[PDB]
Amino acid sequence: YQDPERKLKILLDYSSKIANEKDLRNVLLFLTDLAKEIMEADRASIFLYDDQKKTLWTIVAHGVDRIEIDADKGIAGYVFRTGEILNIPDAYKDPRFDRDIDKRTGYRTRTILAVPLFDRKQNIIGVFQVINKLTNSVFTEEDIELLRHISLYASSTIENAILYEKLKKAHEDVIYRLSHATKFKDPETQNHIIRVGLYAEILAREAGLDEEDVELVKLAAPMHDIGKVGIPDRVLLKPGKLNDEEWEIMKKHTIYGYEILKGGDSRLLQIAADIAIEHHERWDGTGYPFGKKGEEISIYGRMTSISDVFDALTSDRPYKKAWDMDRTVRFFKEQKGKHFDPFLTDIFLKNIDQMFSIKRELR
Amino acid sequence: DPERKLKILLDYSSKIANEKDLRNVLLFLTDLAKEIMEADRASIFLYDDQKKTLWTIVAHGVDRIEIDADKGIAGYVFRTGEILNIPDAYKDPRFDRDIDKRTGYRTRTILAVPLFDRKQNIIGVFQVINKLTNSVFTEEDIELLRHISLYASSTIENAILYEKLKKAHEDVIYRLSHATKFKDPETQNHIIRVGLYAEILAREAGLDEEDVELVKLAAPMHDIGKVGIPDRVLLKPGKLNDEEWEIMKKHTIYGYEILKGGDSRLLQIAADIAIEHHERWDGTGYPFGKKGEEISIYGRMTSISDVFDALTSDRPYKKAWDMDRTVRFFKEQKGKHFDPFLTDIFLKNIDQMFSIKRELR
Ligand SMILES: [Fe+3]
Ligand SMILES: [Fe+3]
Ligand SMILES: [Fe+3]
Ligand SMILES: [Fe+3]
Ligand SMILES: [Fe+3]
Ligand SMILES: [Fe+3]
Repeated sequence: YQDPERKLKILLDYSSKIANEKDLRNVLLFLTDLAKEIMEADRASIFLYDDQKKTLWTIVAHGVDRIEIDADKGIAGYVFRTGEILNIPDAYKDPRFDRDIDKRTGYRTRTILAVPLFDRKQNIIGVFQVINKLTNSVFTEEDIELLRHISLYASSTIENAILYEKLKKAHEDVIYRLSHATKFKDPETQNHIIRVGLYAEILAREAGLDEEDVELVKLAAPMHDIGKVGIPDRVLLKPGKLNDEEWEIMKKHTIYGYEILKGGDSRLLQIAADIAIEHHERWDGTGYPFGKKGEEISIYGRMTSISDVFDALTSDRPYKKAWDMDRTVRFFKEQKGKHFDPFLTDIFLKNIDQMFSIKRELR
Repeated sequence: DPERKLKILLDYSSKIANEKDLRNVLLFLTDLAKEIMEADRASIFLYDDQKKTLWTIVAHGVDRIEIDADKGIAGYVFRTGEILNIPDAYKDPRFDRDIDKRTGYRTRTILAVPLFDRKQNIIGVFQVINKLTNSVFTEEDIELLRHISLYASSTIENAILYEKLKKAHEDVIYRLSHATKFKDPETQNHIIRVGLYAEILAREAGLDEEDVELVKLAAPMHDIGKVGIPDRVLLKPGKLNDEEWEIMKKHTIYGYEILKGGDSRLLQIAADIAIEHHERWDGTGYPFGKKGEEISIYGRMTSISDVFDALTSDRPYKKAWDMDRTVRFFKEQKGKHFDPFLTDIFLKNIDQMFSIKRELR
């Protein structure tokens, strides 16, 4: 006997999967699978409009490229332009249908149902199409209604995924740019600030941290030197090496960074503040500003020390050429359990190729 | 016709996917569940690590209601992770009939299931009440509610993630904007309030809600370029001479240089505000003497909000101006310092500005 709630439970499962999925590619796949099962259709496609190239596009299969579609032509094109629904009982009798794809593969397209996708402001942003009704000779008025509800859900999900990626990007950008507010008085580069978080992301990941903490270290580590904004110019701009009085002030960039960052409530800022105050501490207990030792330094500060020293060593600094991989490796092995956490150093060494790769393509 | 509940689900999940507010997500989910389970009432209880209680919200948008995490039906399900299916609440010893008493309600059937996060921990309880057959929730109803519960878990975890990100993003922008705090007196609350005034101004001038959210977050960064000003200028313990003042004026250009290496709309706007905020509608400002609409609307809105905040704060010998005095100054400056059209909008809403100033001292 059949389950009367079968499709309902199937739809709820798809909706759970989709709500969890941040990648637009897979959202599109899951929406397509959903349509096929709910519409009882053999094939389904989503076409979205590209502002720049002036084309609709679709992904044909799992993992394959964007196929551009002519928005001025065909069935999807009609629906995209007019906002009207096309329900084709026989594709081979509609001059808007192209048989070439059909001609090559042994596939026979019979029925086509295409509806527009609308954004929140009722603009047409694409088309949702289904092909070859399996359990009836034609798509019905009821099928049209159902596909329109699916379209609304698809629209919302697609926009949400895009809005979220826009936010994610803006958040990174802001952290990167503001972290480099020191650019006028300190020579550390914008790419340095980015790369340090990227190396620390690998370390946290390979060290087995939760995906949330991996993401936080990537964004928190770049802020470690923000405290330099409060250092006097006579110290920060001194064209050589510091006296005791001056060095003592320079060290306070850690304390200052902490003061700038600690007033947050977010985990991001609590971790960033700790990194700011910890990143010159040594596994030894011989670092600054407090001589914290071993596990007294949060794992985030320990990961940032390794990443930051790595990136400095692999850049040219006046009087000293950037070190190559081999020397950097020997250095880290020698400083294991001294400057750096011995467990994290091993992880870092084991992933040293990914480190140099980031360094090479982000100059 | 069995497609009825599918169209209902699809309507609710569309609204859920748009919703940025946890409270509203929860209301949608409970309305979804009432319709799909054909039950009269539903509730979602979530756990607060801090207070060690469950909580729930009721409709109309009232306060969070604290619920005892140990005793009760919800309490039982949260602690044990077991499903609870009650045919008659008034015969169950764990039922608290006081909710019925105050509301005029008579609870009959209760079905309550756990909500789990991805990590697999129990984070709450989904409860459905008064199946509309006036009879028991069935094994098939339990099974349906297990699927609804997984969908609720996912959308709730997603909405919480989204709120964490938004809050972290604001925190970052606010804290780093105040990185000037060792060397400049502009306060943390000032930096926040200026975006909040510009947010009301943008809304009331009819910008898209996305742009309104952008101005709230972009305006706060407009003085970041002060970090590039030499100490012999910024910390000079005497009035600046003309040459030093020309250097000080470059904090606009410096802010632009810090911010402009973006691709995001937020940074593109923030960079414009950094470079424009001392420009004057009549073209007599700095650094470039831009005039009227040559100044982006975002820069024009920030100049109004930043001056407002400064007129309404006390300094030694210089008492904050009151509403009447501030209004008069803005009318005088219409078409001079400020965009006449925006000033009108700002003046129509000045009570909202004073309320912000009073709420965040
Ligand atoms: Fe450094
Ligand atoms: Fe440092
Ligand atoms: Fe560094
Ligand atoms: Fe200022
Ligand atoms: Fe300024
Ligand atoms: Fe200001």
